[PDB]
Amino acid sequence: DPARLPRDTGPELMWAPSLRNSLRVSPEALELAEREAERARSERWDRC
Amino acid sequence: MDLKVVVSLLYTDEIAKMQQRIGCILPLASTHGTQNVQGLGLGQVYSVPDYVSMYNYLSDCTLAVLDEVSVDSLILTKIVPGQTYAIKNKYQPFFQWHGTGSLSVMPPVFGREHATVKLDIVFPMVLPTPIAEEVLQKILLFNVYSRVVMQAPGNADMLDVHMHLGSVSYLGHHYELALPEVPGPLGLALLDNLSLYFCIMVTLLPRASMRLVRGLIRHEHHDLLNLFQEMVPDEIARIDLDDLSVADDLSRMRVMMTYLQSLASLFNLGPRLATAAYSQETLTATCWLR
Amino acid sequence: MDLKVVVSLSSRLYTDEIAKMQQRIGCILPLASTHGTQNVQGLGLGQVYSLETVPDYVSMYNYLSDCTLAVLDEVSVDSLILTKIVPGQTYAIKNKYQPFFQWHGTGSLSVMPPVFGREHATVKLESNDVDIVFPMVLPTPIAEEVLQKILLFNVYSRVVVHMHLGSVSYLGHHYELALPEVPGPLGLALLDNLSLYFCIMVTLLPRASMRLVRGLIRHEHHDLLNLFQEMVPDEIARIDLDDLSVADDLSRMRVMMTYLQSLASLFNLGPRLATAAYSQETLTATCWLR
Repeated sequence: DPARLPRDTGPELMWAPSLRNSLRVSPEALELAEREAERARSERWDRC
Repeated sequence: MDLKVVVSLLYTDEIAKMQQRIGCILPLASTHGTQNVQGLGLGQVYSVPDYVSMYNYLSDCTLAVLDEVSVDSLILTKIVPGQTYAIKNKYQPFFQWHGTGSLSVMPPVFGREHATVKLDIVFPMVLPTPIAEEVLQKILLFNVYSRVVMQAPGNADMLDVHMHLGSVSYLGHHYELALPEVPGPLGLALLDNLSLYFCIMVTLLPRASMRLVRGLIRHEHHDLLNLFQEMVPDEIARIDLDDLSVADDLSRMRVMMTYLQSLASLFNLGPRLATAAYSQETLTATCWLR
Repeated sequence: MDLKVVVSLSSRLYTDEIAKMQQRIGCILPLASTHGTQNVQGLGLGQVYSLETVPDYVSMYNYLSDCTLAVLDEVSVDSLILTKIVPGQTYAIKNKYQPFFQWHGTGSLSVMPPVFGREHATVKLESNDVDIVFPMVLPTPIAEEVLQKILLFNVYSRVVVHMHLGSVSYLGHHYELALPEVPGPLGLALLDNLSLYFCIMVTLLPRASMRLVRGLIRHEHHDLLNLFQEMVPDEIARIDLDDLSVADDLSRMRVMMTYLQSLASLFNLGPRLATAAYSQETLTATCWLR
């Protein structure tokens, strides 16, 4: 059972939301890296 | 200032009975010099017994310790929130007092015949706050559990509600109670209406809480906590109606808010009297109004 | 002790404001500081309740509780004498509030932000180009009725009946009160704390009392029950399936009675006045600050 919230900053007790407790994810760059690495894997499929 | 109040009116056994309680307190009618018999404590309200009116009357008028009893007068001093006093635990339900414990005054739920003097004068009970709130809870659940087994014998048992309701506990002091085992239905008992308020507020609390959460959650984020504490209730009380006549819903909400506030002002025990240093060898305690 | 505060006006005063203000003698006014002399700014709630169209009642309550209180008796040109109110002192408070509230005997007064319109309790002081509003004082049951009517309007904003909520009723007269549409995030924060308390109530609410009240509405009918219109609610159907046990009922009440004291004390916003000996022929009473 989770909860939903906008923002906070700079804690000391650990299980409190913050700006440093956010994973820093860029979706478009990860999709781009994922797609180009799928094509590198698909070339690696047909090598030996 | 001047603090004495001389009230006018007894005989030898009345002298001894009033002399037994020369350290107890009781309310008055007015802060004047001379008064009559009828203006003394709890006489005109307790003779049908009903708790909430008596608590309102006890918070209404002021209070007074009595000092001396003559043949035709009772010398007594009213208490003012300025300075301090010295009162006694001279009540037949003996609850042992302790140091720096806040003392309460509740209207007498322990029967008329214990805390009285038959001439009339009815003294209120004085007893500390955790014992006060615990005896309030253990008389209220006793009321509703007696009404349930008077209604349905298969929902609870009588000895099931005497293994856990006939006794209060505070710092090892395991007292007993005088519980009214035969209240009689349709009201007519003491604490008959407070349970009747408690059940209505505990019935209207789902219709209040769901309407409040659904009305507060549309204002998007002042705070996360109104939806953060949406998981801690059960989902049975979550999906209840979400639709009613808003005339009926508003009337139910207004009645539940009024009865909730009156009940919450009553669960706060009333006039809280604070001790400083109790002495059991002397049965006296420094006390002042708070 | 000498409690006199004189407020110096920065300019003169026209004769109509003199005639209006000398009618407003004896009312409770708030002050900015507690020092010797002050200017006209910082007096009254007009600094936080400006000449605008959207009020904010709870921030007005905050400004009332945070600052000190005084009473205005002597008013002339360029100068008007105030008398402070400090805990430990007693005062006389006259009843010069034009919504004429009949005061109960020895009840308790409560100050109030002006709910009956800005123009009702306001003196326009164009000479010092500012405005002084006069905070309403009215008894505590009417106070709680106005406050819960305000919050129920704030929560039933998003639903729709209007005249049956935004108009109080008294034995003396029924009145109308000014209603905003949003009280801002502080009113939403009051609703936040109220819903916090309420959702933890409906987590920890006892289940013996529901099993009482189901059979009680199906057995009895009262003014305390006819608001249900002789219909059981749905959560009474989907909650009373469980058995009835004493121990968890006591453990529920042992936290319920703790929480309801906090829920009462959250409605203690605005300074309270427990007065004594009100007379219906002098229109004043001996009061002090609780």
